[PDB]
Amino acid sequence: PSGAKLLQILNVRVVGSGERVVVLSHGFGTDQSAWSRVLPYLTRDHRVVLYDLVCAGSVNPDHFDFRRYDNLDAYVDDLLAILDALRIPRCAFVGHSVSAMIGILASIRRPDLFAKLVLIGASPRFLNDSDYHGGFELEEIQQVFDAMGANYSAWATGYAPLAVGADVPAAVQEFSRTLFNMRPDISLHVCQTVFKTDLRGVLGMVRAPCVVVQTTRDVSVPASVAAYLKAHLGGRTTVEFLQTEGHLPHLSAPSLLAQVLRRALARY
Ligand SMILES: *C(O)(O)[C@H](C)[C@@H](O)C=O
Repeated sequence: PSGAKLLQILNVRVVGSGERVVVLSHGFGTDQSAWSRVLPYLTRDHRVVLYDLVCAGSVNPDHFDFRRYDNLDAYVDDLLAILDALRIPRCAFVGHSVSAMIGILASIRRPDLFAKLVLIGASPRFLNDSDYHGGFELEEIQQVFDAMGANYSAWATGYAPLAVGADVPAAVQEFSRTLFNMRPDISLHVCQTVFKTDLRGVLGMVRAPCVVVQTTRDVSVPASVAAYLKAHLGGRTTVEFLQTEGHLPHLSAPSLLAQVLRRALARY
């Protein structure tokens, strides 16, 4: 619905400066504050655009239109509206988890706009299929969805340490803070939307060069998924391995992740 309104509603911030513009797009259970530790490594060299997904706890939940956001294309529309409102013609995009999915879709809709993709904790499909290992079974996610409805607080308390992976208490506390900030119904709806999404068929339509960041264990992304993305993404793709584990390296290992981001965003 907007330039100015949307910029306010989604907490859009532009920091740093440079000819190289970089958009940082957070994942489920967090907001843009997840990038706070890596941000100082980018703002000397880059103009950084940060924003909150509509489902973030830091956005007023009465903006969340359940009908509209029952597919990821609606989230892509927001991203493209923001970039158009800021008059940005070209950028690199760093997306975590659901935002990696959003980045892939957005790079296909507007190949002129996305010069490079950096995908963290990324998967094209979480559910297993005939000759495809996503990491999840239908009955498993059914139980997760039930837990989310029956006792959101208990679910979130259990999930936070598993998502962080490594024993980094401060990161668990931080992810828990934002996860508890999400409205329980919106959280469930986002999860349901993600688990219905299957990007496999469109990966070859991506034209941008892509860096897939792989940690040594991610509860939501089997190791074989990074290799799948490398084999099927349509642009020049590399897989960069972090020497630690987790689904949220920007929270748990920000200095290590920053090394990869600086190298990936050097030229595009
Ligand atoms: C991500 O966390 O956004 C991802 C889609 C997966 O974690 C589940 O939603």
